[PDB]
Amino acid sequence: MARGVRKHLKRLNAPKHWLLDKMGGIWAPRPTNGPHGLRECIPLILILRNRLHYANTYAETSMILQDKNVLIDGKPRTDPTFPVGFMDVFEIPKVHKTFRVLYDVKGRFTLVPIQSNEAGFKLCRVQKIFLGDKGMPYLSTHDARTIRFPHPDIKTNDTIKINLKTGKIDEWYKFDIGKIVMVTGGRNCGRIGTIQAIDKHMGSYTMIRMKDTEGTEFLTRLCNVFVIGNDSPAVAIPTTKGIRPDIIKNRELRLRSI
Amino acid sequence: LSELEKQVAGTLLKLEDTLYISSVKEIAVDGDKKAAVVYVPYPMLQSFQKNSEALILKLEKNHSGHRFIIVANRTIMKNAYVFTGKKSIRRPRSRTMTSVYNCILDDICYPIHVIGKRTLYPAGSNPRLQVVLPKAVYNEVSERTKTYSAVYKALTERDTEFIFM
Amino acid sequence: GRMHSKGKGISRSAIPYTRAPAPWNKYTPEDVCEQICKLAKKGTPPSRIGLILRDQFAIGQVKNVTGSKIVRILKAKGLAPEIPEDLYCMIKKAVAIRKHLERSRRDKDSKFRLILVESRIHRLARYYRQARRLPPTFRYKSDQAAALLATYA
Amino acid sequence: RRALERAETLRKAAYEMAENQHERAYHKQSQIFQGRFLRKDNARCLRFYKSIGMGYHTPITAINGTYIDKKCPFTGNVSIRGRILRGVVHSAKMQRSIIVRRDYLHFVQKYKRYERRHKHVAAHLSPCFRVKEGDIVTIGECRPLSKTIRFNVIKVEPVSEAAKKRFSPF
Amino acid sequence: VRINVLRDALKSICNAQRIGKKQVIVRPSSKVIIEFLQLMQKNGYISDFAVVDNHRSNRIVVNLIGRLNKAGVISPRFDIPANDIEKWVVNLLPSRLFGHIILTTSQGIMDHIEAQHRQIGGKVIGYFY
RNA sequence: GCGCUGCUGCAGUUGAAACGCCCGUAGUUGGCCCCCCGCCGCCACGAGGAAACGGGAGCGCUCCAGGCAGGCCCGUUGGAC
Ligand SMILES: [Mg+2]
Ligand SMILES: [Mg+2]
Ligand SMILES: [Mg+2]
Ligand SMILES: [Mg+2]
Repeated sequence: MARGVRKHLKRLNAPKHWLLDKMGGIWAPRPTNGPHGLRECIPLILILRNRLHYANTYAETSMILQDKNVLIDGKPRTDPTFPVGFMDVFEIPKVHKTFRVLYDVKGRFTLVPIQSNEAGFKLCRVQKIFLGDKGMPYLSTHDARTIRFPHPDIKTNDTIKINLKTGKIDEWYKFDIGKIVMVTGGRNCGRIGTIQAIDKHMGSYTMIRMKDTEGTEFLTRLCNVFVIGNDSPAVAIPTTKGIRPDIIKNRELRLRSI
Repeated sequence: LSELEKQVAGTLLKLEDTLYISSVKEIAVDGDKKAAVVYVPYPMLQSFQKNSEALILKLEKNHSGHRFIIVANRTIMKNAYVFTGKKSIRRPRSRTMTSVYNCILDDICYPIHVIGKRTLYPAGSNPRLQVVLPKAVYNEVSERTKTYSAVYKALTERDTEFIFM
Repeated sequence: GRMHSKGKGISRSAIPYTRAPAPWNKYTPEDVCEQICKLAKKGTPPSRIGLILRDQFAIGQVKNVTGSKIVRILKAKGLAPEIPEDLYCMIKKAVAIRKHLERSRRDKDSKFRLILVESRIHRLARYYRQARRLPPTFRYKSDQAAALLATYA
Repeated sequence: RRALERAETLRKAAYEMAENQHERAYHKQSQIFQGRFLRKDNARCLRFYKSIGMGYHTPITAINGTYIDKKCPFTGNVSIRGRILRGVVHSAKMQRSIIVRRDYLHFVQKYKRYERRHKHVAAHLSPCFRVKEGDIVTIGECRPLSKTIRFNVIKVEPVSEAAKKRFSPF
Repeated sequence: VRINVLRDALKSICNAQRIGKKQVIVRPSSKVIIEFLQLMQKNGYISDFAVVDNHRSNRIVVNLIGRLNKAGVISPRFDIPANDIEKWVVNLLPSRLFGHIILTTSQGIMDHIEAQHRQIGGKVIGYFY
């Protein structure tokens, strides 16, 4: 029974969707606390070193971050272990590359290059409405951001559009049947579909049923259902519109690419 | 609520020289002859069955064209227990489907009592039930076997057939 | 004879297939019901009542005439005994054996038979206590069996 | 007039209690502010009760009763949360507590057969409920009330005495 | 005491068929017996049969044709997962080409071939070939 | 190996092994019958939940034990399940 909090992370005990190599080393980076937690995030160095290949070692990534060449929602971050999460903005001005962090059909993080018209905001999921000091209403989001004095019409599990420049709401999407959603956890991560039923069980989890555009149907709990607009997506999405292929189709694709 | 009803009512008014009948049902038969079923409400069945044969023969002779049969009207329920949400409600056995069909079969040929029953399961043909009747009656009822089978098939989908033993 | 023996006899009665009354039957359900009243008033067990009806009045099955069994009719008339007849006869036999034994304390076969009868009594009494045919307080004690036998009769 | 009779009955229970000098302390409902009993009019509520939710209804005995129990789920200060279970009563000898019998099945893969097993669960029984041995009860989970008690009775379904003890998984 | 009626019926059937008889009488009829016999008839093993009503555990008469080779039951009705049937087929049947295994499912009494077709499981009743 | 620990799958007249007999609680096992309601078991599917190991798609570390790579015009190359 450890006397205090943990600071290390063994490579084998790291999350699977990070795709770390077994023999790369004994250790893995331990993300620091921030907007996203350990199991729904990814350290900055992994993106800067094992994905874009701009750096070959820890020291290069540290130097780059100190030089303040990377922006995360308009605020330069110098922490090599800063956690990056879903619906983030990842812009590198010195190479005119701007990406949005999303989930692929396989259930992994991806960078979707975006335009300037939609790179000044982000979508947030509201999880809690509480009264703070002096009875002032508040709200919290999945990225650990608190807003004061919100519109009464906003309820839990809704989606919020906040401008990055200032940090103010402009519009919100209600949680209802017939609204396009994206799955952010479980066996169905990265899929896109439309809500068709909402079944609530007293004292336990609420289940959400959605249908894929092709006609497929799948189930998931409400804790990882993310509205990304009405009917049509508000933001850009990867090339494939959240359609998971079968093993046979994936094998055909692999053989074609070989 | 039809035409045969007035004729049967007229006959009933002639016969005596306090009863009432629920309805009338007419079943077709392979031959031009047809069959008519008179629905006697359950409590008065035993009242009608004292002189069933005489009533049937007088009705047949007064009006021809089809034979007359008397059967009671019994309801059927479809749940052994009924869950009201609090207590429990149990279906009496008399309202079961199996009992009702047997009672119907007994009533169709009330004067003669069934001596046996057997259901055959041929290799390919649909199973059929054959009943066994006393040897004494024989030809006394041999002219109503086809109509009896037709009516039993009509009221209940179970097909049947007749023999003597 | 199987529960407390080794015999394998098969003596029983086979009732007819038809449930209808005899053609020569000239009795209604009321007339028979009054006959049970007189027999019951005189203090007769249902089995003997059925014997008498079958022999004297030529009624093979009461059910085929009245549509109900004898004890059901008695209960409808509020004349059925509190203690079922079979258990009462068992207790009578046990009391007789106990009297004969207390007369003489060297017969061991009588003790054997007493053991068997008491076991049967306990089994039947338990079965009747379940199904709510007897008071929950009902209990059989050998010492005071004669007294209750006298009262419960 | 019906409310007036209730208030008088509740008021007497408070004043006859003060005449039970044998008791070491005066037992009261924490929510109600003593002093309302000095009001002649029925302009204030004298008894406190709540609804535990989950579709269960509050017994009339609790609403119209004259008993004090800080561990009761209806008139006390505890909350139901977690697992709801069922069982039969095994013993009712303590002051306000019972022992509940639960039955389940355990499968053995080697022999491809089952075993019958049982566990004992202790619970708190509020005075609003009357229970004998063999009845079926529904228990809800609460915070630790004692060394062995983490459940509270919520519903009682009477069973006839003299009935046969039978293996009844629930 | 009498417990498994189906076992008694099958033993009587095999005993009669051994000495080249033509008709057998089984005493306590039941629905399961009737479905078993229906399946046997459908696969062509025992021709036809009849049920005689006596108001007390009806009897039944069957006609044989000297094709049945062995019939039996599994007393403690174990559960068969939908993917655990081939082991039982190997253990019980002479070959994988002929022979039948009877299962009771939520969809009714059916041959193991049909259950494999629908990819479901259930409880085992018997077998014949 | 060993069906010489036997659930699948041993033996109990003579080789080792049926209590001298009966009653009997706990325990185990209990004929047939109502087509559709409630509950328990059961079957199927699904959600949720670490990897490594094991299975398994693809890749010529010269082969192999292995590892997650490589050439170019790369599924957004891939590391599926
Ligand atoms: Mg015995
Ligand atoms: Mg015998
Ligand atoms: Mg020797
Ligand atoms: Mg020996």
